[PDB]
Amino acid sequence: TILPLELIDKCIGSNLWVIMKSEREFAGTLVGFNIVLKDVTEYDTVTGVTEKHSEMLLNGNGMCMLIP
Amino acid sequence: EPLDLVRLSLDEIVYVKLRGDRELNGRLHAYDEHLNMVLGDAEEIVTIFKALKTIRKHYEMLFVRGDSVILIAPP
Amino acid sequence: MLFYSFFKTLIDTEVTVELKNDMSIRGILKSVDQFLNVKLENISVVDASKYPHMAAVKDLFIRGSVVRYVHMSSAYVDTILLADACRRDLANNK
Amino acid sequence: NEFLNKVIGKKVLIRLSSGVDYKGILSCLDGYMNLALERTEEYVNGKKTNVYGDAFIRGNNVLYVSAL
Amino acid sequence: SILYQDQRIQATFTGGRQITGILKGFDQLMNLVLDDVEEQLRAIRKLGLVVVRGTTLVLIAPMDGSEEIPNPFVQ
Amino acid sequence: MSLADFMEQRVQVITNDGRVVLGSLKGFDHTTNLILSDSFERIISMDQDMETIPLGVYLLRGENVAMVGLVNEELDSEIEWTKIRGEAIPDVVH
Amino acid sequence: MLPLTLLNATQGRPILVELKNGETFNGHLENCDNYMNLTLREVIRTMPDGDKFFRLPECYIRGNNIKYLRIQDEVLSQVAKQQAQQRE
RNA sequence: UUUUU
Repeated sequence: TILPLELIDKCIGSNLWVIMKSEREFAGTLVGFNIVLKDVTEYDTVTGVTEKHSEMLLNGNGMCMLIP
Repeated sequence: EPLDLVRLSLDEIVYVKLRGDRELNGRLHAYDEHLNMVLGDAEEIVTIFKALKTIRKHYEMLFVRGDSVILIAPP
Repeated sequence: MLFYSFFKTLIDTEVTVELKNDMSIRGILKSVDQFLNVKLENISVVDASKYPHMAAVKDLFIRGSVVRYVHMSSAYVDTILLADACRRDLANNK
Repeated sequence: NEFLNKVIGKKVLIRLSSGVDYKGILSCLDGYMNLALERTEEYVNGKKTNVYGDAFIRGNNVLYVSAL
Repeated sequence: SILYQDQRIQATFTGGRQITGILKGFDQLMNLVLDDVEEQLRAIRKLGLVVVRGTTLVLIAPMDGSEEIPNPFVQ
Repeated sequence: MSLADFMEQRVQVITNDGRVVLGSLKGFDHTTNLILSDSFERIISMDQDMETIPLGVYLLRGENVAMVGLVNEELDSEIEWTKIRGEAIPDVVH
Repeated sequence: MLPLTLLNATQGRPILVELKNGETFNGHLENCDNYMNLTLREVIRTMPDGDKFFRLPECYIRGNNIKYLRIQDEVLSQVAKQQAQQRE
């Protein structure tokens, strides 16, 4: 089997892609855990507007999926 | 500690921005940890959709449920 | 318990509850609970021609999570005692 | 959550899920991500619309706080 | 938990997103770890191995035996 | 709850998706889940006459309940709901 | 009658479930918990516009997404009788 | 995982 929290813990220090239930994404390198991400680019998947941020605390209530 | 900011506004006039393009200006007489509030001598501004119009109403006394509240600031 | 206690004091007085579906309902407050569920008696829906659905309802329960405002006349509200109760509430839970 | 010490007292971006952004010096943050800011500027569609001298933001609306 | 290991299931989330994938692990928060997951868009894209957050699931059903059918009910 | 006052009586539920369903209140709990028996929904419109859909026993999840009204049978008997027109009840938006 | 006693008493019998997204599920309720999470067996799922239909051998529905449930009248009758037997 | 969204 596989353990979810062990999986994200495998991702500390790695690039993580987080996709919310709304059609929004963030892709960056994971700092810690609501998550803190480093050098993340946020992707609006409908309007196509993308913006980058050096470091951010991203609220966990709206995240759907985590992808190493 | 964030709530200490609104603690300092007790019996003073506040601006409240609410979900649904609504705004209130009133005198904060009470609140709790959800930001349920009672505002006295309140004015409500509703913005209707560039906006098509705004509707202002006055309330002598008005309880506002905290889960619609977006932000609270000085006027 | 602060706003629940207050609402208990407005019982038997007239309030208007505006809901998150933009309906407003006027009536005599008869009950309120810890969740701020509220019971109004002899309601009349504010815009009754938009909404005749409640033409046969006199006693009405409104769920606390669907209230936007409850607004009421200042005549049955003491705002200093309310403010003092609040200061004492946030002192207690501190 | 060493992000906080690194960020408290400096300018931050709060993006609410609604899409409105607020930038200002961050006074305070709490477990539910309620914020206090010190001179908040509001941005809608990216345009400045209002400036508030201090702001409490209820954390349920915050999608993220990004560093400056 | 009212609930497939290594069998393929479909899952749908609040907000509408809907994915498929083979269940390779889970825990009691109903976190799922599913691989070769692909979400069907509102056409598909494939996300590789994703951990799904248990708080966002609405529906989990097995894929084997789920099928499109014509109207089975009375007119 | 205040809902104990409505037990075993005709009740009219307004739901968060704007629907109106009537029935005998057979039970409730602290999240406002409800059992209605012999229930039916009313679809009031502006363009077309009122529709009545039979629903039987109806368990409603409290998350979706906005209001529960007590139906006054005399007042409701006085109303000819067939020829009634009105606007759609809006959805609750949180 | 508590709503969860009725739901728990309808385990093993048909049930119709409608979710917030407007889909409905017709099936046998084999089980539920106090959150209102459900597992159903032999289900017909109908999409919101009544447009498209799927048959599911079994299914799990998280309770926080349910709008309402429809239950046979005899289940409610059986439970009322059982509660009226438990008093004496 | 239903009332502080």
